[PDB]
Amino acid sequence: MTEYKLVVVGADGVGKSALTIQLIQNHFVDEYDPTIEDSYRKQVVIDGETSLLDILDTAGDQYMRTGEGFLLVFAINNTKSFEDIHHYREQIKRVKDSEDVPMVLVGNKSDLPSRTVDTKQAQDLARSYGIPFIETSAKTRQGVDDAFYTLVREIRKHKE
Amino acid sequence: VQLVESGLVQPGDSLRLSCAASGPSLDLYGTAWFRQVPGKEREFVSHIDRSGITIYADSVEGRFTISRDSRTVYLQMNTLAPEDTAAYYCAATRSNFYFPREDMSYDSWGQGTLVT
Ligand SMILES: Nc1nc2c(ncn2[C@@H]2O[C@H](COP(=O)(O)OP(=O)(O)NP(=O)(O)O)[C@@H](O)[C@H]2O)c(=O)[nH]1
Ligand SMILES: [Mg+2]
Repeated sequence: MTEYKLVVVGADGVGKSALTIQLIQNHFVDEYDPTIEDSYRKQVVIDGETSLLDILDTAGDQYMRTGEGFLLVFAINNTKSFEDIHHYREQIKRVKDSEDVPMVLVGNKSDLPSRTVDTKQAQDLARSYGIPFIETSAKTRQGVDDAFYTLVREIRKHKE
Repeated sequence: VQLVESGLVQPGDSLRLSCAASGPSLDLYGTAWFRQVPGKEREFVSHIDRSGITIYADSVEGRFTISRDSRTVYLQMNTLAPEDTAAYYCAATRSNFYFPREDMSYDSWGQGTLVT
């Protein structure tokens, strides 16, 4: 079947592992445990077609050249994580020597009340790149399916 | 959508199960077979997606064959062993994003069939 290489990127503690674990395990992992590099391979049905999903959960260059699609993650209560976004985007495009890389912007921890980044700012930044913006919460599962689904669709469109 | 399913057999013998569907937009549905040993967890058996791609559990890989009438899904069971005695269920979903081996992905289910 068709195989999709997805890479989840973002600053330390934005919820890269929590989002990945909520997606494929259906539970919220409320614990501190920073990542070096974890990967998961699962079969999933997208728009009626079974495909292989490869998800690389990264730490906050060989994975940027391997990946076919990137989930750019920030935390709504972490301003520095939002500022890092344009840097991750620029690194991926430089590594892949391309300005045609499937990407999705993700604003995580939406369930929290202590936001420091206005959602309007994330929507305008995503629109400036021509990429989708999804508000997510790895705790409530809000937008989690939408974020991974939207990115698989973008990789598939690029593959055809 | 509504699902309708179609007994005792010797080790090494064959049997066919059928899952008949009825309702709106039957062509958008992917169908899975699950089975359950009494007192145990429900386990994935095989699935045919909306586009016709088949997948199987490693335990039945090559032994069983799922197929579909271009309105019924079939589960062809051959070379049966004691470990295949279970209650068999078909399940279906028109979801555009789901993990096919997870029972929580399916909102429509057959009544079950007992295989010994
Ligand atoms: N309330 C809430 N907490 C979340 C959410 N996502 C992650 N967290 C919490 O934030 C912390 C860090 O999440 P984690 O997934 O480990 O972060 P990471 O991006 O993978 N970090 P690293 O780069 O170190 O691997 C954990 O305590 C986790 O439970 C969310 O959507 N809401
Ligand atoms: Mg992590």
